[PDB]
Amino acid sequence: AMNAAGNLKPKLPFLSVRRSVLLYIAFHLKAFNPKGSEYSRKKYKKKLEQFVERCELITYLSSKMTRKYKEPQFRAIDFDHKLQTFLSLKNIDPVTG
Amino acid sequence: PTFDKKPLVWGEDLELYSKFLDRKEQLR
Amino acid sequence: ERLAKEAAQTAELEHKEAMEMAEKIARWEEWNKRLEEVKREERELLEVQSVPLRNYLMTYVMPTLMQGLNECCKVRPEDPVDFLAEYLFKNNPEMQ
Amino acid sequence: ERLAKEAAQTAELEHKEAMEMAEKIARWEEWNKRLEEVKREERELLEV
Repeated sequence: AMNAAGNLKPKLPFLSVRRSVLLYIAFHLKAFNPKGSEYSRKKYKKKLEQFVERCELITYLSSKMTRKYKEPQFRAIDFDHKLQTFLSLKNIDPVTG
Repeated sequence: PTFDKKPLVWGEDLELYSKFLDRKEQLR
Repeated sequence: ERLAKEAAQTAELEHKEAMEMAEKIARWEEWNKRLEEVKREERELLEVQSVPLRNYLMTYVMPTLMQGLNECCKVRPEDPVDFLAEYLFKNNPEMQ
Repeated sequence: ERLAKEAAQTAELEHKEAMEMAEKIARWEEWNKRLEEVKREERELLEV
């Protein structure tokens, strides 16, 4: 918990801070479990990596999108995929998804 | 962006409020 | 008559451009709305970032964590980590 | 050759996933059993 929280200072989109951090920590606990079934551990690890990338969406989208509208097709190649991902997460189960 | 050093009442921290209660009973 | 049909051609072309403008404006307004959702997430990031680690952990995690720990202890499981992780996965979907 | 490899690898992964889910369900049902015992113990303790 100490490493996970302190390093990440987590939050995930749409969730409360509390929700994001608690869920991430619980996954992190599973992922590093000394005796957790290791293929399942790596499954959680993969989910955690996706969660991390989704938190990275927050920073990318906030940094790249200005308040002034800017030319849509000159947006970076990943930019629109990342936006679509964020929007989808609004209406996805965070537990499985 | 906005910045604060939020002042915390002991009731807000379960650990502090516990310590407070324990000290209170000890004194009593 | 040909000149009149030319004027019809350009009138409908410019109405196509007006449709494309109306779409572009709706797209830009949705883009601003999306950006406002992003800035809401920015504000939430600023809120968490405000809190030094001790206090951030204490308030956000520990009460829930303490409660779940208590219940895991009442389980006395073969593995606390597995039970607690599942317990949190079940609770937090409701529990904030 | 390509189709055979893809079919084999996907069926292998689907079976691995099925086994993983079977283990996950079994683990969870065991932890549910433990939680039921926790209810039983605490309720009986409180009543007694």
